[PDB]
Amino acid sequence: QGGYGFAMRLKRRNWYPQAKEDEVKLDESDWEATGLPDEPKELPKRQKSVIEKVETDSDNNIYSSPYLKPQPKNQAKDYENFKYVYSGWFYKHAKREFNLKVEPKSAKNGDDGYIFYHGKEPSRQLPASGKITYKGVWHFATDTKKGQKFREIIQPSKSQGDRYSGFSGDDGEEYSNKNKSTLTDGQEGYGFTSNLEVDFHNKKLTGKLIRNNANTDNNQATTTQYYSLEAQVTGNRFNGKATATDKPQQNSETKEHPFVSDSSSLSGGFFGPQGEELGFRFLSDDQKVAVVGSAKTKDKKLTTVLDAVELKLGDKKVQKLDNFSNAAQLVVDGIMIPLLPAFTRKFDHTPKTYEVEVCCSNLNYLKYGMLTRKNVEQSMFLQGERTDEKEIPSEQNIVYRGSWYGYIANDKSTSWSGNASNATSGNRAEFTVNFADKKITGTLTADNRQEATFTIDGNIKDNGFEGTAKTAESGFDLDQSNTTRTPKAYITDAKVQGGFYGPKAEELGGWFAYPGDSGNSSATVVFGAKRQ
Repeated sequence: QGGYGFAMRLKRRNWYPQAKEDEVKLDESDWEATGLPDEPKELPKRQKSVIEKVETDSDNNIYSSPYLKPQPKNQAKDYENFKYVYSGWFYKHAKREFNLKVEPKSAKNGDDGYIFYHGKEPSRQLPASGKITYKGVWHFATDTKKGQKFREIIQPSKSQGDRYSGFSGDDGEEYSNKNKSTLTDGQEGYGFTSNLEVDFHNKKLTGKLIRNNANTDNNQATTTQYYSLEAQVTGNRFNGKATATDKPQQNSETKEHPFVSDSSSLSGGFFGPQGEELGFRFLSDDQKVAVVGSAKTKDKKLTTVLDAVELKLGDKKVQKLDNFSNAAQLVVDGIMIPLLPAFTRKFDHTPKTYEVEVCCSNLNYLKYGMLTRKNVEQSMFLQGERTDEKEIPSEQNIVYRGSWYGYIANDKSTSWSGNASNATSGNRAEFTVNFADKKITGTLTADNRQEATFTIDGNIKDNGFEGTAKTAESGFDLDQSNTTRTPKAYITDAKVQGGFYGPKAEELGGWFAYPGDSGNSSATVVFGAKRQ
């Protein structure tokens, strides 16, 4: 799926009879994108505005989860103070609606708001191995029918579950230990919280969505687990299944809560430097419960999983784009640009005017090319999903053929820029990689030239490569028709960086910018190649 964050709208049923709404189910269709948050403690900007426009009556304050920053607690105890992700809810008590002039006669009562999670900086690298505890908080919101859930939202006074949704933050709901000041002694923390484990070695995620209990009455508990979570990590995203712990076993009985159905659409992602924070969400297949949450690591050997760079024409510093382990989706300035509906295509996307040329059609896990935005700024990009560190082959001599985008100037003279090509004469690249010897060798060759424009030599490390890039010792030469002493691009040791991409390193890609962080040569290039 991909995304910075997601939110869902509280429902409110037309409880007026005759009309007989009787049931308002949730829907995948109801998930809304949050957009990039500038400060993740703040509310989702787009949807906090939908609420302010709500109208309103009597009370007009917007209530939100404790940790948020527009005396209850909602914490996993040493998991703690997030920096990159937040999940939660916010609401205001909405005006009752009543209308006998409209068909089919409407009546509505109760809170209105959102549950949401959002995040900054989708993770670029993760740990190579080990099992790491992530602990956080979570939040739910139910459909509306005929009520009710005595077990976690107090006395259906306002008809929580019936007239409106009822949710992690209803007034309204006091069986969690959120107002108590001492820890349950069965621990975890305050409120509805989560206990996830991430197995980076096996790319597996598991854990539990518990509730820390106000008291030890009933025949329960200290802690009451409502969900187990299983997910397979795929890049910096995870996907999978949420299992409902306390299901009505005999089917000839209903439970006093809504957490009675499994979910096959748990979705989430890591955020921060090493994916040391996550954010996730699901919708149960009965379409009755919706959940979001986030998780951390405390406070008191890495592997990079993707490459996403922006090469400013013509700048010394490479920029890092955000990406969701989707090469076919380009993430710039919080906007999402699909690189699909023949070799390279060029198109205009206006969400303030983006012109992109993207290569290539013969690539699936790597995409690169030309990025120009108006309002006229020009740059290059390369995005790719790295092959797993354990999946890079060990066989000597493997050959890759592809193409490149280039820009080469002399500051005294003129400039040459070439686009990517599958033409026999057009821009073109070739590589010879030797795993085990851990070497990469290749050539970049400008359109309608014969000599190699760039020779490339570096070293394979894990799923990436790092090396040098140099023009012919006789220099590059910028406008061939000019048959005199003029130009003359001299690129010495340009720093090239790259990685291998997808299933078993079937694609590779690199970029370099010269000079990087008393000469007049300048270069900015990205290239991709596919295994032959």
